[PDB]
Amino acid sequence: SEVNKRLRLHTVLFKMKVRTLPHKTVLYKGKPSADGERCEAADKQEAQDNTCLHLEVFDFVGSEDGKSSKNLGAKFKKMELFFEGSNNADPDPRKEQPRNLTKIRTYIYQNNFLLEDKVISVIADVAPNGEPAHNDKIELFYQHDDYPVWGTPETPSEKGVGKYILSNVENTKSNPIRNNFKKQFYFKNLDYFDKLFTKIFDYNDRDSNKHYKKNVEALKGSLKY
Amino acid sequence: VDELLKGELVPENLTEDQKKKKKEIMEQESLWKNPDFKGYNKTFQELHQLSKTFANNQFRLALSNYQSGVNTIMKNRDWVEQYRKEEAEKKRLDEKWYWQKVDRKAREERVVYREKMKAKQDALNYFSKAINHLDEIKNPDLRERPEFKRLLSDVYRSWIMAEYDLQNLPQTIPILELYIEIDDNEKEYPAHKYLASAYSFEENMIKKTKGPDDMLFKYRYKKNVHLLRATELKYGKDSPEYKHIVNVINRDEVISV
Amino acid sequence: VDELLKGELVPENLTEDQKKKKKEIMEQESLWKNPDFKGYNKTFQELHQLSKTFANNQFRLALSNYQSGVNTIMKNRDWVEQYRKEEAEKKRLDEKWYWQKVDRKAREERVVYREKMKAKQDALNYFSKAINHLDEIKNPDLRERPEFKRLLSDVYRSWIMAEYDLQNLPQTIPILELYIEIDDNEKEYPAHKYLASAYSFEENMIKKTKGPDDMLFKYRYKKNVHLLRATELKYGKDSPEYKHIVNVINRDEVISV
Repeated sequence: SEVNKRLRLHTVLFKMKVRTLPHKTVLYKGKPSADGERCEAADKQEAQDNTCLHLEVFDFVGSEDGKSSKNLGAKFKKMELFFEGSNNADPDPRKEQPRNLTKIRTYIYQNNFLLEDKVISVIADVAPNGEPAHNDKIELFYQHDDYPVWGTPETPSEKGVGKYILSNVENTKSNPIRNNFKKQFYFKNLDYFDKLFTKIFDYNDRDSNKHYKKNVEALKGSLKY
Repeated sequence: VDELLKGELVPENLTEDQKKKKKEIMEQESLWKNPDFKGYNKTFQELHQLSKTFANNQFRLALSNYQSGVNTIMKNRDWVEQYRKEEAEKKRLDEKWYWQKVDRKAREERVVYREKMKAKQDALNYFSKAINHLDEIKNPDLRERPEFKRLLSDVYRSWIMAEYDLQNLPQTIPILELYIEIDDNEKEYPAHKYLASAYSFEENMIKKTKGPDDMLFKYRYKKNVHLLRATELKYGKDSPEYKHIVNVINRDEVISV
Repeated sequence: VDELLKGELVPENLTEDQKKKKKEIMEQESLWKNPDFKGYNKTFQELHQLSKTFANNQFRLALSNYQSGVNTIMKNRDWVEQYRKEEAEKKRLDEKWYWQKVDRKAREERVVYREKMKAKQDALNYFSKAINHLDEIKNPDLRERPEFKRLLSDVYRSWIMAEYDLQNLPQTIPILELYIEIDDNEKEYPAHKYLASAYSFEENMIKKTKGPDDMLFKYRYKKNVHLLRATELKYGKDSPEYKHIVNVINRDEVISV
């Protein structure tokens, strides 16, 4: 797919301060927490100590029927990029070289208050770059109504329940779960956050040009007298 | 590679184990040969909807509706071209004032406009019937064949183009979305151009009638998504055209600081 | 220290004994799974409002409105700057008098003031929706978090600045008093500048309509209290500007000798 290679260019966000964010979008940077499960927001967002990106997009249940304000539930889909090694010495974020990805974590949350339905889906790919076919290194974790508890591995009796790897499921013509998973959700999910990451940087990069132009404009006010 | 040149969804007709199975089955039914029999239970007869012959047949019906609906548009262009050709060829012996031309020329346009809009609805019915033939096939094995992918794209392509002229923009949204989920159709800019207009059309309707902001953002978001996506697929990224669209979307959407 | 960095009120995921209690209750609801259940008595279901997930959704609902409402103010300023820029760039090929320029200048100031009052009302609608979402959270523990006090103050500040542009001074007094009681917001001088003006407006209306002097004394006193407080927080005590305000207040108030 070569998509995750293009995600390597998104390391410029570490040394660039984030001011322009789209509606219902949350982004910050920090250091990996214990066990490398998630990211912990650093107190300073410009230091080289940070090695991770956190990006969250949240929505509301009932926005498809105009009842978003009715408080029918909450949902959010967020993805993170894990980087290895320290940042470059210079603090300029314009010139940053592509860097490898430790792992790509996909988090899906969807809770319905009235139906008392809650779906939490976690997808982690510990081998983003290095091998085009790394199915066995893709961890899937499905939780439904707080069952099973976090960290419970898949059992042969309950297939698909709990944390497991992508290679467990079949790719038969009868139930091509794996092939559909790549075509239906995974390919579109990566591209959606790929464009969004570029969307955030270009917006904040543009504001750098304007403030240079704003100073030029106020200086021309002296030419009239 | 031409999928339509095949002329069939799949050519349906080896193993001695299978051949021996065929011989014993045909003789069981030959003893029960009752050509006038009609089963009281439809469940066993419904299994024929999964056969290759059934799918090889519904493909022809949709194709016939598609091919006939093509001729409606094709013949309409020939008529209009011949119509305006004859208007300038016949002598106008009673024409000596300037405003005579303006009214006569304007009369031709209303004649031509009636011809085109009549052709569209005449062609649209063939396209709509073609859709119902494709959606009733229940063989997922034969739904991924190249022939099915080509025709379902061509039927949807002509269906959306014809529906656009009748100002039925909101009805093209479900068909357009199903069109961009087949093969490399998502890489074509025209498919994303209509989505920009269609979602803009729905955006105005909620805006005009003063609906909830929730549906406004949904149509506004999908508008900007396929407006920028169509820009990428025509001029390329980081093009001067692409840069201007971002500024337009910049004021259009909502940002947080 | 960005309180709204994570975009949530309180983070959500320990004791093995507590982990055991959550196990048995979760298994109890497994037997009684009924998505179609609707309680006749809502008292039990209304206790869900105290849950952390309830406050997370309410906070992000109010946060969503704030981003949209603030965008209205920012987009309006962007267009006003753009509109003024375009006006000076277009060529006036039919203007050769000084009074013509003044009338043309008065046209733009009418258009700009027309758009601002339209923009403020659109923004004020969004900020009102954000306020209501914050007021339907009934957990005092979650009402003291840094995330909560950040958004409640930011919403009020953007709400009052939008309200004052629409000449609705008397509505700002109840909101201003609630703003100066959150964290160290009482230390800000701008929050006391609007209080000085709002109580001055009520001072005039009571005097103009020949109302009771009791409401006049109360509103006059509140004006002097916050007028002096605003100068103290900006120009500092025992400063020449502070000395000037003491002269006005002593002149304006009643002193018994």
